[PDB]
Amino acid sequence: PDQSKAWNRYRLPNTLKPDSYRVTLRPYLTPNDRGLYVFKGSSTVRFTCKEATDVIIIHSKKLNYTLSQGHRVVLRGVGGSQPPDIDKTELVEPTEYLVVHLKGSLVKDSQYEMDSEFEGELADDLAGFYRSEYMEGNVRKVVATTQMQAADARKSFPCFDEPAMKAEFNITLIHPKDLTALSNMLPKGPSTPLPEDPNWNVTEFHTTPKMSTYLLAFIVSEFDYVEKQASNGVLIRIWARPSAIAAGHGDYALNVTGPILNFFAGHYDTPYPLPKSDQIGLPDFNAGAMENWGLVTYRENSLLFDPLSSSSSNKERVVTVIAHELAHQWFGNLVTIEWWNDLWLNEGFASYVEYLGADYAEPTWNLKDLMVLNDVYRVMAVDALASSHPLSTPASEINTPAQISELFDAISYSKGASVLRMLSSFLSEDVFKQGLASYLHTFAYQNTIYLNLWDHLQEAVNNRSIQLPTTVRDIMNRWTLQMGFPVITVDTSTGTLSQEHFLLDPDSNVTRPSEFNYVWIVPITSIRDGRQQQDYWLIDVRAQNDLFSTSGNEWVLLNLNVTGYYRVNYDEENWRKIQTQLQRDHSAIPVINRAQIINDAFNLASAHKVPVTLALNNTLFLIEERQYMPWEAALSSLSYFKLMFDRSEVYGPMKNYLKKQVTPLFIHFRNNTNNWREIPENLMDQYSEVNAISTACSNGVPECEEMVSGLFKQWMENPNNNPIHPNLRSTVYCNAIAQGGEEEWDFAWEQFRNATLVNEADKLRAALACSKELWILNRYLSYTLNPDLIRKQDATSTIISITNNVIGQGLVWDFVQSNWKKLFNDYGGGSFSFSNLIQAVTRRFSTEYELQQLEQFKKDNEETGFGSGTRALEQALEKTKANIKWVKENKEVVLQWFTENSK
Amino acid sequence: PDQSKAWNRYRLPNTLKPDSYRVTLRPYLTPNDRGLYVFKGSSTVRFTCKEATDVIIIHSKKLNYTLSQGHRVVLRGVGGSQPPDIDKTELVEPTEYLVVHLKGSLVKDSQYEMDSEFEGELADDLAGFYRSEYMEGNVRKVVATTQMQAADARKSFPCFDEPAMKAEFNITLIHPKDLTALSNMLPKGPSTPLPEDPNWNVTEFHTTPKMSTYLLAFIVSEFDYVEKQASNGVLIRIWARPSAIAAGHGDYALNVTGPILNFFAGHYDTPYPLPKSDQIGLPDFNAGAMENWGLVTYRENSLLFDPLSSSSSNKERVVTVIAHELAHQWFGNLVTIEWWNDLWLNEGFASYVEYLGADYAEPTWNLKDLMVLNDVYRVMAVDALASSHPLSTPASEINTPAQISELFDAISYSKGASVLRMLSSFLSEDVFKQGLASYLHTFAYQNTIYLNLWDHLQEAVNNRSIQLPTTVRDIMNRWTLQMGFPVITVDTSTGTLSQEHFLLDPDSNVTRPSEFNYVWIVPITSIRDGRQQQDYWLIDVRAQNDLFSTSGNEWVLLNLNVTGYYRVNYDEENWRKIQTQLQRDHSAIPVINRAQIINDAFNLASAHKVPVTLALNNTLFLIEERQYMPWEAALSSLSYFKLMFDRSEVYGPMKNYLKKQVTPLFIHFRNNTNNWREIPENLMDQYSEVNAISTACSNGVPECEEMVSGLFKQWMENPNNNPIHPNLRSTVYCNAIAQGGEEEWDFAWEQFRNATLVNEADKLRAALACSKELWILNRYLSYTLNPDLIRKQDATSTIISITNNVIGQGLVWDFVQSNWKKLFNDYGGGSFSFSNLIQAVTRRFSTEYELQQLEQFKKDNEETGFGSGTRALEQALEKTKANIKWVKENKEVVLQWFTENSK
Ligand SMILES: *[C@@H]1O[C@H](CO)[C@@H](O[C@@H]2O[C@H](CO)[C@@H](O[C@@H]3O[C@H](CO)[C@@H](O)[C@H](O)[C@@H]3O)[C@H](O)[C@H]2NC(C)=O)[C@H](O)[C@H]1NC(C)=O
Ligand SMILES: *[C@@H]1O[C@H](CO)[C@@H](O[C@@H]2O[C@H](CO)[C@@H](O[C@@H]3O[C@H](CO)[C@@H](O)[C@H](O)[C@@H]3O)[C@H](O)[C@H]2NC(C)=O)[C@H](O)[C@H]1NC(C)=O
Ligand SMILES: CC(C)C[C@H](NC(=O)[C@@H](O)[C@H](N)Cc1ccccc1)C(=O)O
Ligand SMILES: CC(C)C[C@H](NC(=O)[C@@H](O)[C@H](N)Cc1ccccc1)C(=O)O
Ligand SMILES: *[C@@H]1O[C@H](CO)[C@@H](O)[C@H](O)[C@H]1NC(C)=O
Ligand SMILES: *[C@@H]1O[C@H](CO)[C@@H](O)[C@H](O)[C@H]1NC(C)=O
Ligand SMILES: *[C@@H]1O[C@H](CO)[C@@H](O)[C@H](O)[C@H]1NC(C)=O
Ligand SMILES: *[C@@H]1O[C@H](CO)[C@@H](O)[C@H](O)[C@H]1NC(C)=O
Ligand SMILES: *[C@@H]1O[C@H](CO)[C@@H](O)[C@H](O)[C@H]1NC(C)=O
Ligand SMILES: *[C@@H]1O[C@H](CO)[C@@H](O)[C@H](O)[C@H]1NC(C)=O
Ligand SMILES: *[C@@H]1O[C@H](CO)[C@@H](O)[C@H](O)[C@H]1NC(C)=O
Ligand SMILES: *[C@@H]1O[C@H](CO)[C@@H](O)[C@H](O)[C@H]1NC(C)=O
Ligand SMILES: [Zn+2]
Ligand SMILES: [Zn+2]
Repeated sequence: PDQSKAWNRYRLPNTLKPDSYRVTLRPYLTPNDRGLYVFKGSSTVRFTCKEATDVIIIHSKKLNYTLSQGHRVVLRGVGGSQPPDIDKTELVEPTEYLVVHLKGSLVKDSQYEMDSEFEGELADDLAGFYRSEYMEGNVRKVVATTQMQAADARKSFPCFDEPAMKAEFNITLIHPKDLTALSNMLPKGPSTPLPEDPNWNVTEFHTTPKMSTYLLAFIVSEFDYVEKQASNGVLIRIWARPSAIAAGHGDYALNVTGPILNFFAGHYDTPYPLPKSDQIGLPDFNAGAMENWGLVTYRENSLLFDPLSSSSSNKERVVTVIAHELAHQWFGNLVTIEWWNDLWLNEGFASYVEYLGADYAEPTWNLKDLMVLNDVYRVMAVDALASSHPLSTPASEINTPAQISELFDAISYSKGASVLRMLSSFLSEDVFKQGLASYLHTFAYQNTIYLNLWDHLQEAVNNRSIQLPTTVRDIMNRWTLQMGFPVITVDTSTGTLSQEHFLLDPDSNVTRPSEFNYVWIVPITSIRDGRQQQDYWLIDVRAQNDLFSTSGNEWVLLNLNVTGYYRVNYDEENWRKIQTQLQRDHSAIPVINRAQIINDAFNLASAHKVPVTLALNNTLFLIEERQYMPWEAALSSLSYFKLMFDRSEVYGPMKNYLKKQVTPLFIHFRNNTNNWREIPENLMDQYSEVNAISTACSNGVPECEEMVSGLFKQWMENPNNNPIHPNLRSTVYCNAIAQGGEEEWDFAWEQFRNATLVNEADKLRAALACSKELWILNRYLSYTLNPDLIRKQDATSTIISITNNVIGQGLVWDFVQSNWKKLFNDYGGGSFSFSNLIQAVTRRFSTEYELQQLEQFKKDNEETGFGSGTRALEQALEKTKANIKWVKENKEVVLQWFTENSK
Repeated sequence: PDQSKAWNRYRLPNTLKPDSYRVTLRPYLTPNDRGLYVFKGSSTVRFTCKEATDVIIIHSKKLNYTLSQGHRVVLRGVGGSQPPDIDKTELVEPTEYLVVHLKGSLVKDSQYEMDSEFEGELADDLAGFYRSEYMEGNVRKVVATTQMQAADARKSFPCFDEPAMKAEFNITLIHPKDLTALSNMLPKGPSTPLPEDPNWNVTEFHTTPKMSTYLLAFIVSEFDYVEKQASNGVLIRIWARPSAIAAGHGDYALNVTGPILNFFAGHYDTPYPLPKSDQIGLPDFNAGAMENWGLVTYRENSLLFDPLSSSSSNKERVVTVIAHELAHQWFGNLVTIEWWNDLWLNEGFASYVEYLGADYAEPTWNLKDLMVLNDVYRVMAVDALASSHPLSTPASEINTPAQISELFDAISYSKGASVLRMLSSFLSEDVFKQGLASYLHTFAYQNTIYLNLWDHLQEAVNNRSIQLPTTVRDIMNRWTLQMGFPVITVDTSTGTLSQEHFLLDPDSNVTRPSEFNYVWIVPITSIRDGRQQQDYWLIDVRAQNDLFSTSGNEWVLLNLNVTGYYRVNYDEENWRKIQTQLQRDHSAIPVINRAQIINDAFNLASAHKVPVTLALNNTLFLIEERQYMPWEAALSSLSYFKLMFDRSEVYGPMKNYLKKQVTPLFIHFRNNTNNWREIPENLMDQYSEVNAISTACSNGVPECEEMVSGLFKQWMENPNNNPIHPNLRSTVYCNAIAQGGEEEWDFAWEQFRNATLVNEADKLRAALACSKELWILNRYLSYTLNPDLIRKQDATSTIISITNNVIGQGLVWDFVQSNWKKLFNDYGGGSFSFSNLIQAVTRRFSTEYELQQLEQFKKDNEETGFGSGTRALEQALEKTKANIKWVKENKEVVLQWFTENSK
């Protein structure tokens, strides 16, 4: 399309800026004659002309307009302005605009109003204003609900749909008189009967604060709720299907929501300004949750909790997701990104601050620690590629909804959180939260870029007379504007340190230039024989300091508790001292640093910076490790080995090794739990237990295989009296299905179809993918695609579980190659992303044959395009090339190591 | 290359014709300095010039010449002829010629001699003069041995290497004095010491009869033998490695060989003319056996037999292969094909006549009957394709060694045998063998084409005043010169019959024209309610006769005992009467016709001539069938269903159905064998038992799974006291490995590596491919390629066993696509063929995705070419296209049928 025309460009003009809107929406929750569920609406937007223009460009997606006064819209003056007549309108589909061509130009610094009347489908597509469905007995319940993030508000009413186009919104919902209407604000006065039809109520809501379009929510349902006024006076309600509320499954959410909201208000010295915060769980929802201001939406598995059937991991998911959503009330809603390229200002903050909130609510769980695994190490895998991207991408590169959706990724979330964790560490949280309070106060009801944050943190540093090697901006720009992270290499003979950009493939091509030269300013903490030393700042590529020199028996480790976003290598002598320490008394090294030593060495090995046997040697001590984290870090790093080797001669010896390493831990838990009758008191110990069972069974410990098959058989014999503790269900179900046959599978499928608890359905859905029978996986694949059997929101998640199974690899890859066009249409756009699927189906690739298929897949589908999976495909090509070389270099030494160390 | 030059054309000129040869060969059975095993030789060929020519074109492959008198060869006169001087010689590699360019022309009807001195590698390539190796303790034994068929005599000495170039051969072998030299004939006088080195003996053999080059054999070994003069005065010796002979493992061969030789000499009224017939078993051999005149070579599994460890199936293999080889002494050696396009004159005859000989030796086994399964139904699968070929291909189409090798296929062997079985049936064997005696007498020491056979059968018909609807030639040309076979469709309402060319795909393109219009002259036998009717000849496309009309309860079946090479369809009413008969008393229908009803209906269903449920309904009675053959025919037809469905939702219900159908038979055998302590007396009942066990275990009968895993465990606990009867070992080993894990696999691999019995090694080698673990199949694939672990002769056989496993499908197909060039070099030419591998890896293909891979595989390797697998690839493309359509048309009805009938 002609790029010279503004209506063919993806960013809105700067010529017009909205002030406020009124919107009336009326969903029809029964099908029409055509069998369509529809909504009808109207809107008036009041806006200011900032520069003279003869066109109104406004977003509109899948809306049909009712003609009024001869055109798609009516344009009126405000405060005496006299707008031109409308010539014609057009709908421009690629850029998603309604374009109003005028017979003259609007006047600079004048206001106007535009009125529209429209209709859209209330589709089951989880996007915009859409329908969710559930059964209560044999009665079909239909719910009208919304998901605007990022660019779907325009699919519900015409609007200037970019996050810096903030406005007040005056919402009216027209709905069946028996159903409750909900929105961001509370109702304004009473609901009144619709004049034309008293079977409907008209419910107007109070005006919203100035806010972004992507945060609006409109819901019509017959949900029930529980409620409690929080200690800061805000009303909290937890809303869900009536049976869930009556069963008490909203009670845990009610226990934690208000207290976390009040905690954040205190911690950041910034009140929550709205009269209420509703939490609502939807049967059909395409994310964990969404932070709509005043009406936070959740999938059921992230909000509801059944103390008798949900696991401790499920409970942890509920409190952390609630905390993340509530964090956004400050970081996202009150203060909002200027544009999506800086998404981490919303998502990095919510991902970090969620742990502070969850830790407040559950102080005995020690959750803050899990950031090392869930954030730092999660994102370092992709951030070690040449095809990663900076935390803050240049704004001019992010234009289309696909490019926007793509940024909701491990960089924006987990690297955002890691960099904030690092910053808080070197500033102290007291100084950090002081700068944040200032940031929030200054930019309340406005939009920010990354520089605005640094300015306010600088203000706090300057007030506290904190001395840093340079300004906050210059330290943090290194971590924000260029991709990747450094490996810091220590020579303990001389006390020298040096840094370089860590790349998993040495022979990979960094094409994105950095004005920072891939050199960082790095805060370095360290310990010497377990005692913390003075902090150090590495400002250059290399330095020397006696802090890093050792003699005699001494060892040093850098990055205490992995507060910093960097990996560490040492000379081989220091590594040997570390390995000696792990054999002598592993408890002398902080638990997070035991995870670090394992995870760093495996990644260093991939990068050819240490021999692979060094990384494998670092797992030897695990035979007597009882802590969750070091085991989890090892299993996560060895996941790569499984992906590379589970179709090869190396796999037997690998499984033999893991069997040996985990057996004493499995036996410890068997004894300590009084033969699986009890679960450990401590949360991390509960997680350690689950990992010991999972690892024991996956790798062939016979006592584990007997245990899980026995428990599952006992359940089959007593379907309504499940004997398996909730914590153990995922792993018992998966391993019992893997060990069993068609009869176990069919039992679990019927339990899934009949499930009344979402946490229970989820565990079964994953377990069913554990079948070793190809014909069963093929049949299951066909079910994942049938929305009457597996909810559309769960289709790609289940397909990923199938491809993770070694027997499902060929099946799913061939399926994806053969069906890309149709798949892309159904689960690749709108509220959906195919990024996770591309990543999962390709991560085993380690052969030229598979690389050629992947290259051909790219070529064959270049025209369809890959939308929000574009970068995942580039990353898959890079990783596959690295994998071919790594397998060639490592397969013999790894086979020999596992063989020689598993006996 | 320039096609105008005779040395660039594949067929020899007709200008020169050999009379006799002397050849001296000296193998060196220890490596030289270069590490090469070599042979050195000399030859003189005496030949007649038939038309004046200035070039001698003679075959030569991988031979290096020692210059003599200034050139590669010396040309001398005979009987006063005066040959021109040699200008120069060249070796032309594609056509495999030594080309001797002369300074003038040879004279028509004059004789000449050409002398050569040469050297070749005694390679481990199983072709020409090659080396075989075995260990006796820690001593490496090296054997020089030969395989000339079809076009490798030229790889041992220069010769006019085409089968109609018959000559006498005077062989001398120079060999270590301690080793025995063997050839076609007996030694001529004593062995004498080599003058230059008395550590070697020189052994000259008597002149051969006039014979073809592909039948020559030269062997040097320290084998031992057992011997017996046969009743026709011919000396028989069975030669093998000393340990096998001492163990008595040559004894069964000695029991059967002479008696079968004498039987054939009597039956065909034609003496075997040579003084001896040696049978020799080689450790390295690329076929079942080879019929060299006077020195028949065998792989060990086809000649040796251990009564304490070989199965009844193994014993049947030995007698039938010996019988096949001995049949060739008449059909192939005494009388020889003019050219390879008429190969069935050798191979069709040996494949049919083998049963007559084996039945003579083992009259209680009823083997002749197995022709229906092993010949008729084996070949009808490929002969129903548009890409099949006639029994007698036009001679001008068969030129290269690849094209020749390709003809050693189910058409030349099994269709050849089926057509001869049909001919014998309509003539009577008395009249058949009378015409054959005449054929053999007339063409002894000469070469024939298919017309020569008809002429001699006609002579017998005319002598006996047999009346046929036309001449033997005109009846049999229909079965010989066009591909395929008819389906005869009966309308029992009206007594009408009609025929059409049977094509598995209706939408497949027959491109090879037939001067016979794909119309046959068909001898039709029939039964009515079990009573045989008068015979009928269908000479036209349609006819009417009251023989084929029924009324009331009567049924008719055509093709009693399937003597004729045709399929039969009926109107649905007659089919229903047949199905009623099978429910009432299945024994009222001859056993071979129970197999026919099943096999025909399944093939008819594929061809869209009956509904698939009709073919499935024909298997219902199997629940009370105890006979081997109908079960085997059903399992063979349902193999297709397994290939189409074992990666689909249909597979569960299919296995459930087979489980139901086989359980009573399995329980019958469990009881009748006194819990597997005994085996049945009757051979077919022994085979029925094995099939019941195999089918029960494959489809999940729990008593079977427990039985096999129990027996295998008992063996592991007592390795030197195997508790599994030899008949049961293949199926017990495979199913125990499938049910087990790494420990069962490793035990069987060590048993394989340590095997001293070839029959035992073979069963283990197949069983190891039954692992359900992808990593284990991948590791095993790597072993198949290592000649130190699996003998080169067994590499592709083992790869085929892996691809037959559903879990091995993707593995092997991806391997074949990725490694075609190297694979083609190693196992695709010379004595090797890749035809079986192409057929096996592609037979599951039923998707557009797989078709596209196959088409791309063809394109990608068009330049490498596909040699003797060319037609198998064309057939795979045709079948894959048919399979995609068949699965689409049948998957729902088949799923429903198996589901509704398995309960
Ligand atoms: C959404 O609802 C809000 C709140 O009711 C509306 O804001 C109100 O708008 C009216 C009319 O513009 C304001 O009164 C006027 O103020 C202007 C100054 O701009 C003055 O010149 C006029 O004489 C008149 O008094 C009123 O103050 C304002 N209320 C608040 C609390 O801001 C808003 O107009 C609605 N937007 C739409 C598109 O319906
Ligand atoms: C292979 O060995 C055979 C058998 O020893 C050789 O056949 C013999 O060849 C000689 C010499 O040609 C024959 O004698 C001659 O016969 C011709 C008639 O063609 C006559 O004109 C001469 O006066 C002379 O007597 C001899 O009959 C023949 N023996 C037999 C049994 O056929 C043959 O030559 C050898 N071939 C080679 C290439 O060494
Ligand atoms: C627990 C949280 C991860 C839940 C919630 N998640 C999200 O907002 C993302 O998953 C987004 N739903 C991802 C996305 C954006 C645009 C188009 C398609 C998909 C959030 O608050 O960030
Ligand atoms: C029991 C018999 C099948 C044994 C024996 N078989 C054969 O001769 C064939 O298998 C041939 N060995 C096939 C062949 C021919 C040319 C090049 C490569 C392979 C035979 O006598 O026909
Ligand atoms: C919008 O109009 C299109 C084109 O006529 C029609 O197909 C579609 O159903 C309409 N949408 C609704 C919700 O009525
Ligand atoms: C919520 O808190 C109440 C009161 O402390 C407690 O009894 C209940 O167990 C809590 N619910 C959950 C799910 O922890
Ligand atoms: C810094 O101190 C000034 C002067 O007291 C105060 O007004 C401001 O709020 C402080 N800023 C921060 C970020 O603490
Ligand atoms: C791993 O440990 C083994 C055994 O102690 C040792 O021989 C080897 O050197 C270690 N690997 C490295 C890279 O240090
Ligand atoms: C034949 O000559 C070629 C070319 O010199 C040589 O490489 C090969 O080894 C020779 N073959 C034998 C058996 O000596
Ligand atoms: C060969 O025949 C002898 C004598 O009849 C018999 O004892 C022996 O069992 C036979 N060998 C085999 C393997 O059948
Ligand atoms: C046919 O009969 C003639 C005359 O007796 C006889 O010479 C010839 O051998 C016979 N041919 C056949 C094929 O039986
Ligand atoms: C197969 O048998 C079923 C059940 O008797 C019958 O309903 C069906 O018609 C049969 N199929 C055919 C093709 O006759
Ligand atoms: Zn978020
Ligand atoms: Zn043969």
